[PDB]
Amino acid sequence: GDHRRIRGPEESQPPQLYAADEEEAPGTRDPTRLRPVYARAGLLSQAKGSAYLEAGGTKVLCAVSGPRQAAALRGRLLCDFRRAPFAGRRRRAPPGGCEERELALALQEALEPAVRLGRYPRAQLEVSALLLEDGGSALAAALTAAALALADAGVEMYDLVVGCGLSLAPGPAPTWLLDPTRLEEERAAAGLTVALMPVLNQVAGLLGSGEGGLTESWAEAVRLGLEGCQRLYPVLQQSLVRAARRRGAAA
Amino acid sequence: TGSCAEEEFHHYGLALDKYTHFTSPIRRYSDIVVHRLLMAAISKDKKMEIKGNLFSNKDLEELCRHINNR
Amino acid sequence: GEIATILVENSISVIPFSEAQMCEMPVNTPESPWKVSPEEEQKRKDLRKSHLVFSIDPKGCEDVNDTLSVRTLNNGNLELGVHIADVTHFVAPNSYIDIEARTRATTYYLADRRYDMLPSVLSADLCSLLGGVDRYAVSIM
Amino acid sequence: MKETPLSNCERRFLLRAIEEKKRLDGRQTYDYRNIRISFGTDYGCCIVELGKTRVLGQVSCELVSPKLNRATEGILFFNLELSQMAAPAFEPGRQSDLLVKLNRLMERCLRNSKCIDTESLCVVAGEKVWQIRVDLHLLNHDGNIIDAASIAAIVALCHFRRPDVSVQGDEVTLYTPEERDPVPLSIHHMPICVSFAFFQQGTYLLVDPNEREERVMDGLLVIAMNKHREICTIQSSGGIMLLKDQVLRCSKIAGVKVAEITELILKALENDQKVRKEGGKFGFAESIANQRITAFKMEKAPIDTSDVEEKAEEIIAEAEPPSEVVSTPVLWTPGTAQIGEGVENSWGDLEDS
Amino acid sequence: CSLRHFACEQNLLSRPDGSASFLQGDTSVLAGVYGPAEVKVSKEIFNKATLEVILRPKIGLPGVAEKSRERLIRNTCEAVVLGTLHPRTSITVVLQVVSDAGSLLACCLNAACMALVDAGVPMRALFCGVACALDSDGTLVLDPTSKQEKEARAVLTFALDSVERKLLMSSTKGLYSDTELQQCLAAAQAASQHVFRFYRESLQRRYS
Repeated sequence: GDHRRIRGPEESQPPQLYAADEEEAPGTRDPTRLRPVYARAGLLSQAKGSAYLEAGGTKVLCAVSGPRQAAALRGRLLCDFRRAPFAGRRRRAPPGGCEERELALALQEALEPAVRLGRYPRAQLEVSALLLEDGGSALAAALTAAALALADAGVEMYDLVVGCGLSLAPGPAPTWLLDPTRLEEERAAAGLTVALMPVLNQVAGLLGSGEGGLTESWAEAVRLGLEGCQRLYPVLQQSLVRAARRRGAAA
Repeated sequence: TGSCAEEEFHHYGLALDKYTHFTSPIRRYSDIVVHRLLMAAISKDKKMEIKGNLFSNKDLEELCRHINNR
Repeated sequence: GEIATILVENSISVIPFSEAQMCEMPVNTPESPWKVSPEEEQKRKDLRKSHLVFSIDPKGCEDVNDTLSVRTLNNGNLELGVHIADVTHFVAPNSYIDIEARTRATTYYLADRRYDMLPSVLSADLCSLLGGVDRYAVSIM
Repeated sequence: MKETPLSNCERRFLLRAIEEKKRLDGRQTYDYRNIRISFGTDYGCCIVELGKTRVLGQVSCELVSPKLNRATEGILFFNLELSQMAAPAFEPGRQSDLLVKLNRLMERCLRNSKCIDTESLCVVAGEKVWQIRVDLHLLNHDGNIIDAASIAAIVALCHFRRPDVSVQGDEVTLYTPEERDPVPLSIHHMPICVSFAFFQQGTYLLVDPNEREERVMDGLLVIAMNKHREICTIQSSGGIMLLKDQVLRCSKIAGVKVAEITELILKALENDQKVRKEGGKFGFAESIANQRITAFKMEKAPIDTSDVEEKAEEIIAEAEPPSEVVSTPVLWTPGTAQIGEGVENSWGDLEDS
Repeated sequence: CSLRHFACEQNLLSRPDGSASFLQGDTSVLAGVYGPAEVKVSKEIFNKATLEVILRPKIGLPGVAEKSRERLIRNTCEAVVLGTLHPRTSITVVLQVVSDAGSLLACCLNAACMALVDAGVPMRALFCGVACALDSDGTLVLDPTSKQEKEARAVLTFALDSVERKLLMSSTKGLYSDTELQQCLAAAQAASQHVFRFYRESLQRRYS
């Protein structure tokens, strides 16, 4: 198979497809709540900038490398999304996946409207994000963490990027929910993730697909996503303050 | 042998009551059996033991059917 | 082609043996041929001087089985004895020659040639009563 | 790195030669550089030397399940390879437009001629059948890689000997060279490649060219044709523009040459079998020239293994024993424990808040 | 314990700068070296050269194992070659496995050493290859065969200097205690004294 890795069995069917325990029932909740979030910046020592974001069942680690050699008059912004194989219900092929490339492009087309590349001619910035565990909305964590890492790496930006996520209930009276989990995401019909700049009040990225076809529900999904991105800001406000207070006092 | 009754031991066509070969250990297979057994016999009437087993009932009957086929 | 058909059909093998099935051979080399180790001369009971052994045998008998001998003793009566070759010393139990013999149950004869059940020199010099060389045997008496 | 460039004096001299119908190494137009074969010890392994080129051939088989459809045949891999040591230019991934034409020539010749009998390589159908796998390597490049590669593949396939099996009823069994004798293969014919080079727009040709003569030529014509009189592939290539009498002349030439080469190959395989059957010594070792300055041989040697016990004993005895400061593990809360100099507080809390 | 039949041939191929085939018994390895030449700008180093080692098997394609055994060979030749005399250049070592019969790494090290010596590369000291394989009881066997390698409970390979017989490279298979590690190291130190004599006699014959 692969001549650069250790070869095992050619085929391997996971026991979930043989799992005789029937799918359980998620439950119910209040759709006006947010999972408590703990954020830490400046984690890695060998990285120019890093941040670790954890909320409920989500664990994502992002690191930012400094400018390197090689629209110039402007610098590029390379991105790379990759999730740990021991994440989710099943295993994943190490070489890659189309979903990862889709999330990488959804990251690149969302973090460029924030940094000002007109200050790094002929240079480039590289951002790497890793998902240790998938326990809910993922693209709402690869944006917050990769934006905290950039601000902590001493690059000049217009503002931060704060993300959120939503999902649609499958009942006869569907209602959008805030911060869904895997028990509330695999039983859903549609999902939406927004990227709002809290001060400039400008939407950076939008993505959504599903079974909701009336152009009056998506207005609410968008504006409650904006309210979520306006409610996640203070925690990220005190995280970079603590990061700089600790980093500066070490000199 | 004692897998069957005495009456089924005779050699009627030759008027004997028991008849086998022993004059050919080379071109046959029952004769090497007979060699091992005859030498076990000349070797056993001294009150000692012949280490290494010899045969069993089922083994001998499958061998004799094999030899009939061949 | 016809002989080959008769072989294949009637379930008879025409494959000479392999290295490890051959190599476990009695070394009848010119620089050291076979000759009886004297403790076995003790343990056995020679008759190559005091009694006569010969054999009639069919035309072409490159490999003798049958032998006998009848003489008279110091009284006058006629001692009878039949002497059959004792080939048990070159087929050890659970060997390769022994499994081989267990498979090729009976030496097959078609009317040009023979087909040795054994390899083709173990008996076709070393077991056949020819010449007047020494030869292990079994003499009933 | 790259290969040395070609001057403008050698080109003039080679073309003056070719015009004059005399070659560098003395051999006339319709000649080969003489050949020299050498056999390994385990079956299906040979080293052919055409002039100063070397190719290593090695056949090997294996038992697999036969895909879906073609339930009563076997598969036949091939893999040419160019070793970085063959010549300066060869680079593991920077000569990708010669490998393709070479693998193709080799595969079309060997696999479309139907000389190997892939009919009788089954055990069951729908179940395990033998999957052979040829392998060639180029060791030293001096021109005409494909004639040597073809002769190498031929000899390697005509010297192999499979394992062998017993099948009766519905039951398998696998033997070994001591339990049962390895078995040969079935080879219908002997397809042998020939190459021709054309010089100054088809006016002259030269059989079996070497590497300088390969850089002063327009294009190449290959004609692969097994014994008797039966052509099996042709592939014009290079920079050539051909007539119609010339293809026929070339076909005649290739006929003659393949006749002679098959003569040689048969004689060499026969001699090798005679040697293997007499009972003498064979192998790569007993092929090294002894009449030559650059060879040396040494039989076995006990060196003196009389002292190692004493030295090891004194060494073990003469060094400091493990020390005895043992460390303690600390328990914070089930799940995490720390060993080392430790941390002052139990854990951080409200450090900055 | 006794090393088996040894043979070697030099200057086989005409295209490389130096060639050396070293076969010890039945196994054999062929090697060639190109002298100090130009190097890609993205890989060159000042005040030093760059060593490149690639290994090719006979059946299949190289994988993780062949590169893991390529690092050892490159880091062993790096400690005896005076690269500082040739900066901004490249030295490459290529190894081809022709036949395998057991103790292949030692024969590869000897092939590399004889190819470097033939190629005329400044060297600080020669190096050797000795493989030990102790059986299921403790009976040491030197230069084993794959028949004994299959049965043996531990196989060890060492690379030894040619000045004070120190230890350069060590790759071990199987589990053992330190006492027989010491006794097989001493056996290797005793064995290299004959290989270096084979080296000297071969080069003395070459310049006859």
